[PDB]
Amino acid sequence: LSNDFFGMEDMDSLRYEKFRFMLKMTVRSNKPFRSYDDVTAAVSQWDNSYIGMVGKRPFYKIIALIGSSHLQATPAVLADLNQPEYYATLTGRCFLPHRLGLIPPMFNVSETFRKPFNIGIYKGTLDFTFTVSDDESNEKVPHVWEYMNPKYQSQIQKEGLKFGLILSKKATGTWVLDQLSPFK
Repeated sequence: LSNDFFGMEDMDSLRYEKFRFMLKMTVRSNKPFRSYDDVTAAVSQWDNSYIGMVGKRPFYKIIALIGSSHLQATPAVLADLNQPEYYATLTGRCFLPHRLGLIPPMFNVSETFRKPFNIGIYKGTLDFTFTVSDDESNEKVPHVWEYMNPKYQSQIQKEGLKFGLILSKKATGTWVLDQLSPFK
């Protein structure tokens, strides 16, 4: 029931970077996550080690955060309460406001990350496929934050820090990726 556990709804200077993305994210855990901050802790472990495209890493972190908010438990947890699995898929186009400087062009090639996670009470695996590329079309786009599940939109700044994202909203009108943490 959505009341006790996360993801059970289904069961029941400054630059703007314009990009498009696709994500497919699977999380497999030993026990069902009780809350969204348990989920983000697990998901955030995806790049504890990283050999993907250097220039894409910030965008991957961002869409991993966004995508996490959409994770939903599959029936795996009803077959076996001890084999919880969660899935999310999302595609979009948007602006990322950031202070990271010039971003080299990004091409339409996917990268897959398959990694363990261990956050104490919870442990398991992550299987993420991300695609991020420049969006050259003339269609108008939202800010990336508009793709966050509204249920969890209020938790953006705090949960972002788990991903190494230092986000602020001081007099800009929108969340800005001010910097990436050297510690994560």
